Amino acid sequence: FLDGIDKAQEEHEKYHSNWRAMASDFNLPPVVAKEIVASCDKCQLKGEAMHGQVDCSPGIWQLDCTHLEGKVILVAVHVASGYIEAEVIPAETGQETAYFLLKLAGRWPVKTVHTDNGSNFTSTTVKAACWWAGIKQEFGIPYNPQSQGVIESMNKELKKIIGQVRDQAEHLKTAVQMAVFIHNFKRKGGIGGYSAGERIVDIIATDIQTKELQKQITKIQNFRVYKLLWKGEGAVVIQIKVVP
Amino acid sequence: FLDGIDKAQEEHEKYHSNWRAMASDFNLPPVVAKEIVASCDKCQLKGEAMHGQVDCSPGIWQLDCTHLEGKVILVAVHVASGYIEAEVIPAETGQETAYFLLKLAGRWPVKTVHTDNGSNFTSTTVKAACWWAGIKQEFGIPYNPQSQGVIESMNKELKKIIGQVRDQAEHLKTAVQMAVFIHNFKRKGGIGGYSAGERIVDIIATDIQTKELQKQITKIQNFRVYKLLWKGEGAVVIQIKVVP
Amino acid sequence: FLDGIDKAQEEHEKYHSNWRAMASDFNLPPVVAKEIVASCDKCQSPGIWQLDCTHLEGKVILVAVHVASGYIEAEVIPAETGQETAYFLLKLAGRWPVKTVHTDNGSNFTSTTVKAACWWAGIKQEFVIESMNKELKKIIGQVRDQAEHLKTAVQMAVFIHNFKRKGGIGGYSAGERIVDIIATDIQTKELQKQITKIQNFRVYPAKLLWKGEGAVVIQDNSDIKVVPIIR
Amino acid sequence: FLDGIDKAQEEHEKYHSNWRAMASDFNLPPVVAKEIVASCDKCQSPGIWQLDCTHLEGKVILVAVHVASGYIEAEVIPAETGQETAYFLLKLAGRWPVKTVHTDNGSNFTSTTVKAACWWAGIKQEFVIESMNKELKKIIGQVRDQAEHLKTAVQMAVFIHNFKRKGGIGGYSAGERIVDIIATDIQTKELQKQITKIQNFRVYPAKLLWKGEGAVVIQDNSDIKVVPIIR
Amino acid sequence: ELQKQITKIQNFRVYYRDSRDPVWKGPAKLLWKGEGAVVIQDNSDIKVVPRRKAKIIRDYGKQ
Amino acid sequence: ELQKQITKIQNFRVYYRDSRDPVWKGPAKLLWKGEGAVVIQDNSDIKVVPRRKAKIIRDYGKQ
Amino acid sequence: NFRVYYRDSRDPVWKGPAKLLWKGEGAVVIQDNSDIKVVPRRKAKII
Amino acid sequence: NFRVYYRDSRDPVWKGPAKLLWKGEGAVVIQDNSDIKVVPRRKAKII
DNA sequence: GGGAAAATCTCTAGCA
DNA sequence: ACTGCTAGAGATTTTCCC
DNA sequence: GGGAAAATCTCTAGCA
DNA sequence: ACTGCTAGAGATTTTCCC
Ligand SMILES: [Ca+2]
Ligand SMILES: [Ca+2]
Ligand SMILES: [Ca+2]
Ligand SMILES: [Ca+2]
Ligand SMILES: [Zn+2]
Ligand SMILES: [Zn+2]
Ligand SMILES: [Zn+2]
Ligand SMILES: [Zn+2]
Repeated sequence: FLDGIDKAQEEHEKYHSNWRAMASDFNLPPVVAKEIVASCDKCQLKGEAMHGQVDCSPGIWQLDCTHLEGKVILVAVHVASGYIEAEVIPAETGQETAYFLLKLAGRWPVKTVHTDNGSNFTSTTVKAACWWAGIKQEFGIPYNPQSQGVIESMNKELKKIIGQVRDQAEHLKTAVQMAVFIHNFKRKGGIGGYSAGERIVDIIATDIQTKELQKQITKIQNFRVYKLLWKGEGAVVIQIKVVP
Repeated sequence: FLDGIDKAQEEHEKYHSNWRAMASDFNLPPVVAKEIVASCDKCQLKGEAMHGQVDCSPGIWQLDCTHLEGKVILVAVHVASGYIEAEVIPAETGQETAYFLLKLAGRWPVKTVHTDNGSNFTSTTVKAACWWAGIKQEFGIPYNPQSQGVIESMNKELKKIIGQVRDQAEHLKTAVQMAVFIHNFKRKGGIGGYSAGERIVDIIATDIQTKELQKQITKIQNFRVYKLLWKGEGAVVIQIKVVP
Repeated sequence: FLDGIDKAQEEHEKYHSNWRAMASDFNLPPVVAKEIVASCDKCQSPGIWQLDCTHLEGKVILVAVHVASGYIEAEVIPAETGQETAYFLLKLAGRWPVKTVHTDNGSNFTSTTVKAACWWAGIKQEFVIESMNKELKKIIGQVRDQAEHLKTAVQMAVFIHNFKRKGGIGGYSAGERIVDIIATDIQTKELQKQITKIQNFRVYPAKLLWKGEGAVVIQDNSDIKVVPIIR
Repeated sequence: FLDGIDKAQEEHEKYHSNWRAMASDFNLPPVVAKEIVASCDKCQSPGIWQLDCTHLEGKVILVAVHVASGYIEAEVIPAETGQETAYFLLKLAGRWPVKTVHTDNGSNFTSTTVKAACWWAGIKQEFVIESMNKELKKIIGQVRDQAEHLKTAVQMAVFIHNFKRKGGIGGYSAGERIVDIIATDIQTKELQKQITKIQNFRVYPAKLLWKGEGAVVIQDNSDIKVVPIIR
Repeated sequence: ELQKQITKIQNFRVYYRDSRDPVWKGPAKLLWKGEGAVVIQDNSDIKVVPRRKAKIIRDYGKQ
Repeated sequence: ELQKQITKIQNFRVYYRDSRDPVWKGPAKLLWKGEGAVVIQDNSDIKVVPRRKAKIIRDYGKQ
Repeated sequence: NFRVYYRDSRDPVWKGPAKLLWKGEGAVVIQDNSDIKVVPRRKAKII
Repeated sequence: NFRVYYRDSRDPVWKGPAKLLWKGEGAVVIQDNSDIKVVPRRKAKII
């Protein structure tokens, strides 16, 4: 039916009909009409209907600046627990960002920060602070704010809590720190029924305890399975495959 | 545990903690903590996680103005079939809207139009045209554009098709009518594997044929079931209940 | 299944009903009934519109009539220009399945712009519609005092003609007639697509009329058989 | 299940281990092991911080020390003002579970703003931390040439103290010590919430220690029994 | 003279929806068509859909 | 002296995710923890999750 | 008798409580201080 | 060998085709006329 | 084995 | 060579309580 | 009863 | 007393073909 291919291409060059229209009008199988619409450069206008998944390691944080009442709030989240650090900074500058990040890295075990491509985070000042503190800098894809979705969800939740307790504070600094208190310790629910403050110390104490426990386990089990990771009665995990 | 209720209300007045935090901190059952958070006016900040459903009757259309290249495109959709009427109007005025609507009602059996609260559609001019043509005017909830979701989806699809064939036309009027041609007749898929032009005549011919057929059926079956609508061997539908 | 086939073959050779009557009466698939009506030797237009220009009050109204139904579309155009005619024709082809337009060989109908619009939309040009023009002009005179402009009176007249003037055999309006005619044409096109899809198959050497879920209807030497396939 | 209970009771009356050792050694729920350690008569602070002000280079550094772990938080504040002290205290209470602060009764620590901040955050005020202040001041002197400002040197010193100075028994830093201490306090609070939730139930008249999916552990007259409940 | 018309009205397909499920449920069998409601038979289950929630077509892939 | 530590590392719960399913699958049993991968046992099924796709906690509602 | 806390015309703040007059499939008609309003059900919470 | 038609920095138009260099879980690294770009997989189509 | 409570599932706004 | 998520509201399903 | 094709399901942008 | 949807891309499930 190559006459159908020729007339279907000659009609798709005008009307840009999809594969169902060319498969119904010119007696084409769906593979051939899909090839005709896929060979057109003007018809590739839609991406994959999926979503990625952010890095929820126990050492990676996510930072973002938001704006409220004409002031700048620099917010960081522990993406494995939802623990929120936040400050009101006098300017959206790399100096204040590097100060906030050095103070946060001194407070908590920060291994990685995942920011956008804001000038605050892209600067040489935040780049020397993360070199000194030992923090790795991951930057998201530009104008893709979903790559830092944890910190934008926490910006939404933090602005909601700030709006709830705004009349209890006379300045915005007090309201931001009150909202940080309320989110970290006065709101529960999640992967353990915890607040974010309980969840971050569970994440970090679990990281320390499992690291030391696996270090003590690994120096005893020294079998070579045809390196033994975990022996069970139904399967055996080696390195990483699960042999029956 | 009314001491728990008193301290939980006294703490929720400060921190606005959710029901899980008050149920974990003050030994409350989930019903009582849910009552404490539901009696607070400051904590009702989220609506129902659902969506409504538009009226897909065979006689209702949906109209909207969009803007492209500095010009105004008045678009109407048959929401039961996706059939698109569109024009480039010289101004977003009720005179041009009433002309487009009177012309559309003369072309197709328009029983209802569902517009937003744009001044074009809210005017006295479009109100005399729909009175003369016999069209009912439904207006959506203001600043809720999802109540006219069919016409906004068709505005997105129409702008995509206009962008595909923009270099085949020297004016935007020709490109809009070419896109109307392509959407109504050169793109298939949907509830019958049809294009929108086949689907609207299926919808309307089915409406006419089923109306005449039920009119001829109803004047014969005149039984009173303890009014008969449809008798089967397993059930009987009366009026409207399905009696076994 | 063969019982309805032999009843339809005898009923066609005694009465000569078409494939729609034999598909409604004897519960056959339409490919089988069309092969029954095509086996006989005694029994060996919904896309044609017609365009004219009518002058009222100095203004010009372009009028397209569906010649099978009498459905009408009129527009007060600013001039008898090939641009305006091609714009009207591209609008009409986008609204309805227009395959052929019949014009009156004017300076605007034989323009290169209308030829380009008919080439793009796929319309063929050919060079009692005056009854439709007279009924439209008398409805305009009946409705002119209800409008301020002439452009919003021809649309009122098109509404009155297409949906408020019933007549003919069954008392249907022009809108019901055109949707029944276009639905019949879509059924005809779907049956032709179903015939063309199986016209290359051969069943062992016989044709393939209908491949059911348990039966296969073949035609070996003008004899429709039902047996329970190479391309 | 009763076997581990009698082994834990004998092991507690011969060795006097706490409920964590009896819950890890004999696979008991912690309510049962805590009732074992509470039945005995021989065996009848993670939220306390301490705040001081240290003057370096004319500027004032407010220093909070977790007195159970030695974890430190320092901020160069613009003045010894109750506003700045209450802001530091609300920040610290939002970061960590602060229950008690111990101050040095200054004009800024006994202010009404700090009292309002401690009332809002729920902190109680009380009126070898100088060892922590001396170690912080010597780390600042060790790190002052790596910073341009003093405010970004005290954060470097807080980083070095909390995560780069290990010592004590197990060689842990102050950050690992404070997360282990706060995790132990959270386990203590969850066990107290589990005890308070079942302290009103009575089983037929005996206490309710653990309601399993097939067993119910009661205590009738200092005798932990396992039988397979009114409030 | 009547059962022919009843089977003819049963040859129509209905695509309907429920109150909170946003997906279009598949082609049912039209049993009865009214001014405000439509009685269908989907999966040997007789339902009464509102008229505003139903798209009724005679699928011209009946060939 | 070793099986005590193995059961202790098996007392930890893992909340993991797959490559294209955005929902958080429930608390699995931690069998092994590495630098880049984490071997879990969910529903008697031994999986190897990446380390970046797992939240490991000792649930302190173990009381 | 119900309380309705709703979201209004291009305003991020949530108003209420209001008397519920009518509850539909996707919208509610309520009365907030002698003002009959029609709100979507995604922009309203009924208690 | 793949063709990648992608969506770029705040531009509604779709560019391409480009050589696919690396395909990840949620992003792709491609090369459109000697320009190494990292696009999300929702903003790219691979053929 | 019904009823109630709790756990889980589904879905949406809003942050970019 | 990197990546939507989070918390709340309501519906549905599973588990506990005799 | 495997493999391929078709039908169905899942999910997302973008229009407001 | 009113109301998200639509079309495309990819994965998964069902149906056809001997
Ligand atoms: Ca940003
Ligand atoms: Ca509008
Ligand atoms: Ca942001
Ligand atoms: Ca719009
Ligand atoms: Zn194309
Ligand atoms: Zn509240
Ligand atoms: Zn014949
Ligand atoms: Zn003791």
